[PDB]
Amino acid sequence: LFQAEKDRRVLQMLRENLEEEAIIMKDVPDWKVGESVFHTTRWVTPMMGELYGLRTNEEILSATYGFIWYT
Amino acid sequence: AGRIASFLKNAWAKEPVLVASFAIGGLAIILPSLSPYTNYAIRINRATPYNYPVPLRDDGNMPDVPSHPQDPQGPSLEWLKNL
Amino acid sequence: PFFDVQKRLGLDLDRWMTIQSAEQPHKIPGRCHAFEKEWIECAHGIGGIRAEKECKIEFDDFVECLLRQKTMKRLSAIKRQRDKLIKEGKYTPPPHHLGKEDPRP
Amino acid sequence: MPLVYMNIIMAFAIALAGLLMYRSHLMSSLLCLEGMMLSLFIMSTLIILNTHFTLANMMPIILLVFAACEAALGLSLLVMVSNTYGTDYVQNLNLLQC
Amino acid sequence: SRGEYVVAKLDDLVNWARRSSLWPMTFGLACCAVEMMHMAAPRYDMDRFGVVFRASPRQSDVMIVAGTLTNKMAPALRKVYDQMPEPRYVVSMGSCANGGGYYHYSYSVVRGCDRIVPVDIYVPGCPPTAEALLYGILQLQRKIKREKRLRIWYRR
Amino acid sequence: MTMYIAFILSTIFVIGFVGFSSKPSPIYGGLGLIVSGGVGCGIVLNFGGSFLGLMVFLIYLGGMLVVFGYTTAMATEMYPEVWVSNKTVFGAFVSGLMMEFCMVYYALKEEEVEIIFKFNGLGDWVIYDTGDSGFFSEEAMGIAALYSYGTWLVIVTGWSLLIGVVVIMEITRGN
Amino acid sequence: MFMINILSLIIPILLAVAFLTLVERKVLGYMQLRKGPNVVGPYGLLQPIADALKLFTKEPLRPATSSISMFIIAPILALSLALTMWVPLPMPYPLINMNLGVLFMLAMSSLAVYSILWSGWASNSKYALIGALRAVAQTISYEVTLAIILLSVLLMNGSYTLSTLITTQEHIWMIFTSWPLAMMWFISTLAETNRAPFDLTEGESELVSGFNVEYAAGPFAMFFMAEYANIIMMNAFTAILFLGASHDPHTPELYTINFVLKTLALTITFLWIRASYPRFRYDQLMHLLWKSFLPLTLALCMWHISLPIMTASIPPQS
Amino acid sequence: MNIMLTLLTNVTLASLLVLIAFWLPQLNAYSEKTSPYECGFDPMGSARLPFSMKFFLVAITFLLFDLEIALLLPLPWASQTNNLKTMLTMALFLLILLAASLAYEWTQKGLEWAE
Amino acid sequence: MWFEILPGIAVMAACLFIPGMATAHIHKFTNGGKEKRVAHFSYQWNLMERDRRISGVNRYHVTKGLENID
Ligand SMILES: CCCCCCCCCCCCCCCCC[C@@H](O)O[C@H](CO[C@H](O)CCCCCCCCCCCCCCC)COP(=O)(O)OCC[N+](C)(C)C
Ligand SMILES: CCCCCCCCCCCCCCCCC[C@@H](O)O[C@H](CO[C@H](O)CCCCCCCCCCCCCCC)COP(=O)(O)OCC[N+](C)(C)C
Ligand SMILES: CCCCCCCCCCCCCCCCC[C@@H](O)O[C@H](CO[C@H](O)CCCCCCCCCCCCCCC)COP(=O)(O)OCC[N+](C)(C)C
Ligand SMILES: CCCCCCCC/C=C\CCCCCCCC(=O)O[C@H](COC(=O)CCCCCCC/C=C/CCCCCCCC)COP(=O)(O)OCCN
Ligand SMILES: CCCCCCCC/C=C\CCCCCCCC(=O)O[C@H](COC(=O)CCCCCCC/C=C/CCCCCCCC)COP(=O)(O)OCCN
Ligand SMILES: CCCCCCCCCCC1=C(C)C(=O)C(OC)=C(OC)C1=O
Ligand code: SF4
Repeated sequence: LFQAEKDRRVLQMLRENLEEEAIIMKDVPDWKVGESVFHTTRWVTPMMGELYGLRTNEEILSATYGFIWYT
Repeated sequence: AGRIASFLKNAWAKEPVLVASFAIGGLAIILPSLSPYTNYAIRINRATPYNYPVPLRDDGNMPDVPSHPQDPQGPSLEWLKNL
Repeated sequence: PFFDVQKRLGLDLDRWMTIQSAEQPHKIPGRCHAFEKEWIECAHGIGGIRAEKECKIEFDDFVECLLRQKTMKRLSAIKRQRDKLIKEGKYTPPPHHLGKEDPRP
Repeated sequence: MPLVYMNIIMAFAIALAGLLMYRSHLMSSLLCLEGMMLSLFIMSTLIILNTHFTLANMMPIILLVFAACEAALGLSLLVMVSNTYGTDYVQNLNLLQC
Repeated sequence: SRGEYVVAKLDDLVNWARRSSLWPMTFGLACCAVEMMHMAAPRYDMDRFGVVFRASPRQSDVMIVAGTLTNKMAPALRKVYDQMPEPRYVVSMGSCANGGGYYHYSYSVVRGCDRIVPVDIYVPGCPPTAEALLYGILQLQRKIKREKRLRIWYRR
Repeated sequence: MTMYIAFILSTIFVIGFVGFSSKPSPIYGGLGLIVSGGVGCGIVLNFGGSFLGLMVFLIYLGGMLVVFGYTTAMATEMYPEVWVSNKTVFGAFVSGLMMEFCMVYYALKEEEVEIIFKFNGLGDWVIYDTGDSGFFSEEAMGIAALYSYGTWLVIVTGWSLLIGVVVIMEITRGN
Repeated sequence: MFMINILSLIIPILLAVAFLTLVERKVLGYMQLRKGPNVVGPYGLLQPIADALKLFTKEPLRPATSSISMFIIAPILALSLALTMWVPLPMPYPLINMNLGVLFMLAMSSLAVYSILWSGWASNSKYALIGALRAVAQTISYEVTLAIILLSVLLMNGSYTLSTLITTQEHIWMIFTSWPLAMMWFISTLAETNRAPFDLTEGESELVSGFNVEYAAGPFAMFFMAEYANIIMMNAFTAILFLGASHDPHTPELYTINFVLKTLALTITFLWIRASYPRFRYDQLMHLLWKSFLPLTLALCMWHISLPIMTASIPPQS
Repeated sequence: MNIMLTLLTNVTLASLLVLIAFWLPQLNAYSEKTSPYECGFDPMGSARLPFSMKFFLVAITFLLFDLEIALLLPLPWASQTNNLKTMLTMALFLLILLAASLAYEWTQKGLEWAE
Repeated sequence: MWFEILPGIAVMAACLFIPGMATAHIHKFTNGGKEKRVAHFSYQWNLMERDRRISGVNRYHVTKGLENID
C-alpha cells in the first residue's frame, strides 16, 4: 500500500511540475516541455530537486533534512 | 606433565591476571566450534526478513512455492518458537 | 605489472568491491545501478578502445546519473525564467506550489 | 558539483600547499599531512554517501587506519631527529647534499 | 530611600556570602600551625563553619600567619599574599607573627608580620589554642559582617 | 538555498585548514585541526554519515592529544607563535582567507571552472535521492560488511598494524 | 517548548552539582569522625549558595605570562561539554534521541580533556604544565580499555542506542552477565573523571593545584562545576549501563526514581572511595591499565563476541 | 536542529557566566598579583622550555591502538550477518593480532618509561 | 549524627528528579499525550510523514481511525 501511494504521489508531483513548466517556459524559443536529459527511455527515479524545485523552502527542508535532524 | 604443572603454578602465583586472560581467550577461540547452537544462530540470522519478499511469476511448475503465506509450502519457523 | 593471481586461482580478493552494481549486503542497490549495469553490459568483451566510442551513450547516461549536471542546469533555467516572469508580475505560482496544497498519502 | 565538494577540494589544496612550504618546525608539516588525510576522508565519505555505494562505506575507515600508521611513523622519526639536535627544525637535516 | 535600602540589603547578602565561605591558604610556618592543624581536627572541625584550606593562593581568601616570619622568608610571604585575589584578609596567629615573640631581638626575624602585610585580626598566645584560633576566625567573620562597601559607594 | 548550513560548515572547514596550514606553533595548529575535524564530522552527519563522522572526530581527538604532548616535549620555543605574532604566518593566513573568498565569489556569482570543472552551487539538497525504505542504516550495514565481505582488507589492515608497532619499536631504539 | 526542556535539564543539574559538594563535605566529615558543614543554614543547606556567591563576587586575575584567549576558552569548553553530555541520557526518555549515543558520549568525553590541556598550557606556569602532561598520560592510560569495555558490554545490547539498554535489562541487570567488565569499567570512570585515587591532574599534595593553579573565582568555579557534573553524569551512565531499572510506559516516574537512586548510590560510592584510599603514581596508573586491564579486556571482548554465537543469543536491530 | 540549539544554549550559558565573573567584581590588577606562581619565588626558567616525555613510545603505540577501536566498533552490526563463521574468525583474528602487538611491546621493554 | 547527611542528599535527589520527569511531561504535552514517536530508521519517519499528511492539521499525532473511511 505504501508503494502504491508513493508511486501516485511522485507521479502527481511530476505532473504538477510539468504543467507549471509548460506555463512558465512558453516564451523560450527552442525549449521542449518535458524533455529528458537521458538518451534512455526507461524510467528514472526522480531526484529531490526535480520533485521539490518549484516549492517552498520549508517543504524542501522537511524533504531533505527532516529525517536526519529528527531526534 | 610436571613441567607444565610447575609452570602453571608459578604463573598462577605471579601473574593470575595473565593466566585468566589466556584461559578466557582460549575458551573463546575453541568453544564456538563445538557448540550445536551456532547453526541455530545462523538460522536465526537468516530468518529475519529485512527486505520485502518479491513474489515469483507462476508458470505451473513450482510445487514447492506457496500461493499464500498460510499455505503449507515454504520455510517454517516452528522450530524458533520452542527455541 | 599486473599478475592476475585472482583470475588464475579464482579467489576474488578485491573484485567484490570494484563496482557499485555487484552484490551489496541486504540487496541494497546503488543510486545508479541500472545505468552502470547497462554500460558494463554494453562494453563487455570488446576492449577499451571500442568501448570508448561504441558505448558512449551508456557512459554519458551513467555520468549524468552520477553527477546530475544537465538536470541541475535545466532546473536552474526553469527557476531563472520563473523568477524573471514573477518580477514583472506576468506569472503567479499555483496554490499547491506555495504551501496551500491538499496533501495525499 | 555542489559547493561543498569545491570547499573540500580547496581544503586539500591548502593542506598540500602548507606541507610543501616549510617553516622551521617539522611538527607543523606532520599536522599538514594529517589535515590532508582528514580532507581525503571527508571527500571520499561524501562521494560514497551520495552515490549510495554501500560496500564502499568501509573504505574511509581503512583510510583512517593507514593514516594512523603514517602519523605514528612521522612521530617516530621526529623523536630521533630531536634526540640528535635537541630541536625539530628542518634546517638541521642538511648533512646530505645533491 | 529605596536605593539606600537596596544597597544595604545587597551589602548584607555579599557580606554573608563572604563570611560564610572563608578559604584560608594552606600556609604555616612553625609550632602555631600544629595548633591550626588541631582546629581542622574532628573536635573543632573548622570545615563545619565553611572554612576550607586551599593550596593555591588564587583560590584562597585568608592568610593565617601561623609561625615565625624570618627575613629569608618575608619576600615569599609578601609574594603569596600579593597573589591572593581580592577581597583578602590576614590573620596573625601567635606571638612570633604578632610581634616577634621569643625571637623578637634576633638578627634574622621580622618583628611582626604587620611590617610586611596589613593584618585584620591578632590572635595572642604561644601558641594560641585551637579554640582561641576559632574565636579569632569567628571575630573576623563578625568584622566582615560589619562591612558596608555598597552603602559607601551609594553615598559617594 | 535552504539555510546553506552545509556550505557554512564547509567554509569553517576551509578556515580551519588555513589556520593550521599557515603553521603557527603546533598548539594552535592542533587546535585548528580539532576544529576542522569537528566541523567535518558535522558535515558528514548532515549527509547521513553518523558513524563515520563520529569516528573521525574521535580518532583525530586522540591523535591531537598525542600531538599536543609531543609538541610540549620537542616542538616548543620561548615565545610560541600565534597567527598575529608573525608577518609570515599572518600573511599566509590572510592569503588563504582571501583565496577562499575569491573562489567562493567566482563560484556562486558565475559558472567558472577553477581547476577541475565548474558548477553553480544551488546547495547540496538538490542532489539527494529520496529513498524511502528500510529498518536499518545503509552506512552501518556497509561498514559491518567488512567482517563478511572484506576479509582481505581485515587481513592486510591487521598485518599493517602489527608491523607498525614493530616498526616504531625498531625506529626509536637508537644506539 | 524544546528550550523549556533544555533549561529544565541544565538548571537542575547545576543545582544538583552545587548540593553534591555539600554532600561530599558532610560524607567526608562523618567518615573522618567529624560533621562537615552544619552552620550555614540548617544542616549546611545554604553552604553551596554561599560558596557560589563568594566565588562569583571575587576578583578574577589574568596571569601576565598567560595566553588570554585559550585561558578564557578552556573553562567555557569544560562547562559547555559537561552540560552537553547529559542530552542523550534516557530518564527514561532522552532529550535528544540518537542512534549512536554511546559513540557521541565517547567523542564528547575525548573532547573534554582539551579543556584541562589548554588551561594548563595557557596558564604558562610550571605546575599547570605538569598537570596538563599528567592529563595527557591519564588519557593515554585509560582510553582504549574504556572503549573496548563499552564495545564488549554493548555486544549484548545489539546497538549503540542508550534507550535500548532499558529493553536489554528488562528481566535481569547486565552486571549479572558482565560483572568482571563492570569492575574494570568502574575503575575506568574513576580515571576518566580524574577522581581519587587517580586525581593526578590536580594533585594537591604534589602540584599545589595542578592545571587550575592559576585560576581564581568564576573560571575556577566553572571548572569545579564541570568536574562534579561529569562525576554525576558518569555515575548515571553506569547505572543505565549495568543496573537496568524496570520501565513502565504509563508510569515513567517509577523509572526516574529508580534511576536517580541508583545514580546517587554510585556517586556516594565515589565519595567513599575518595575517603578510603591513597593516591596512585601516574606511571603506576598507566602500568595498571596497560598490563592488567588491557589483557583481561581483550580476552573478555573475545569471549563476549563468541558467547552470543555459541548460545544463539544475538540481540535484534542490526 | 535540536542538537545545534542545545550546543548554542550551553556555550552561551558558559560564556555568560565568564562575562559575569569578569565584569561584576572589583578588579585591582598590579604586577605582583599577576606574576607567575612558584610557591614563594620567581621561576628560574621559562615554562615554555622543552618538557621531556618519558612515555613517548607508549604515546605512539596509543595512536595505533586507537584505530583498533574504529575497526572493532561495527561488531554489533557485523554479528547480524548470515556467515557468522567468517565474521567470528575475522574478529577473533583482529583481536589476536592486537594482543600479539601488546605482547611484543611488553616483552621488548616497550612499556617501561625512559629513565 | 549521620542522618544529618540525609537532607542535602534529598535535595540533590529532588533536583535529579526534575529533568527526566519534565522530559516525559513535555513529550506528552507536544505529542497528544501519547509518548513522542521514535524514528531511528527511515521507515518510521515515512510513517510519521504519512501520518502528518493525512492528519488534516499538519500534525502527525492526530490519529485518524476507522471513522475516516466513511
Ligand atoms: C536566582 C539566581 C541569581 C541570584 C543568585 C543568589 C541567590 C540569593 C542567595 C540566597 C540568600 C540566602 C542567604 C541568607 C542567610 C542568612 C542566615 C542568618 O544567619 O543571617 C543572619 C542575618 O542575615 C544577614 O544579616 C543578611 C543575609 C540575608 C541577605 C539579604 C537578602 C537579599 C536577597 C536579594 C537577592 C537578589 C540576588 C541578585 C538579583 C539580581 C545573621 O546570622 P549570622 O551572624 O550569619 O550567624 C551566626 C552563627 N550562629 C547562628 C551560629 C550564632
Ligand atoms: C599461496 C600460499 C598460501 C599461504 C600464504 C598466503 C599469504 C597471504 C595471507 C593469506 C592469504 C589470503 C587468502 C584469504 C582470502 C579471503 C577470502 C576467502 O578466503 O573467502 C573467505 C573465507 O573465510 C576464511 O575463513 C578466510 C579466513 C582465513 C584467514 C585468517 C588467518 C590467515 C592469515 C595468515 C596471514 C596474515 C598475516 C599473518 C597472521 C599471523 C570469505 O568467504 P565467505 O565468507 O565464505 O563468502 C564471502 C562472499 N559473500 C559475502 C557473498 C557471502
Ligand atoms: C545567570 C545567567 C543570566 C545572567 C543575565 C545578566 C548578564 C550580565 C552580563 C554582565 C553584567 C554584570 C556586570 C555588572 C554591571 C555592568 C557594569 C559594566 O559592565 O559596565 C560599566 C559601564 O561603563 C561604561 O564604560 C560607561 C557607560 C557608557 C557606555 C554605554 C553605551 C550606551 C549608553 C548611552 C546612554 C543612553 C542610554 C542608551 C541605552 C538605552 C563599566 O563599569 P567598569 O568600572 O568599567 O567595571 C567594573 C564594574 N563594577 C564597578 C561593577 C565592579
Ligand atoms: C590462546 C589464547 C590467546 C588469545 C587470548 C589472549 C588475550 C589477551 C592476553 C594477552 C595480552 C598480552 C600478554 C603479554 C604477555 C607478556 C608477558 C611478560 O613478559 O610479563 C612478565 C610477567 O609475566 C611472566 O612472568 C611471563 C609469562 C608468565 C605466564 C603468563 C601466562 C602464560 C600462559 C598461562 C595460562 C595458560 C592457559 C590457562 C589454563 C588454565 C589452567 C588449567 C613481566 O612482567 P613485568 O610487568 O615486566 O614485571 C614487573 C614486576 N616484576
Ligand atoms: C566460564 C567463563 C567465564 C568467563 C571468566 C570470568 C571469570 C573472571 C575472573 C577474573 C575477574 C577479575 C576482574 C577484575 C579485573 C582487574 C583485577 C586486577 O587484578 O587488577 C589489579 C589491581 O586492581 C585494583 O586494585 C584497582 C585499583 C583501584 C581501586 C579504586 C577503588 C576500588 C573499587 C571498590 C569497589 C569496586 C566496585 C566495582 C563495581 C561497581 C559496580 C559498577 C591488578 O593490580 P596489582 O594488584 O597491583 O598487580 C599488578 C601486577 N600483577
Ligand atoms: C587538611 C588537614 C590539615 C592540614 C593543615 C595545613 C596546615 C599547613 C601548614 C604547613 C605545615 C605543614 C603542612 C606541616 O606538615 C608542618 O609540620 C612540620 C608544619 O609545621 C608546623 C607546617 O607549617
Ligand atoms: S608564637 Fe610560640 S608556638 Fe607560635 S610559632 Fe612562635 S614560638 Fe611557636
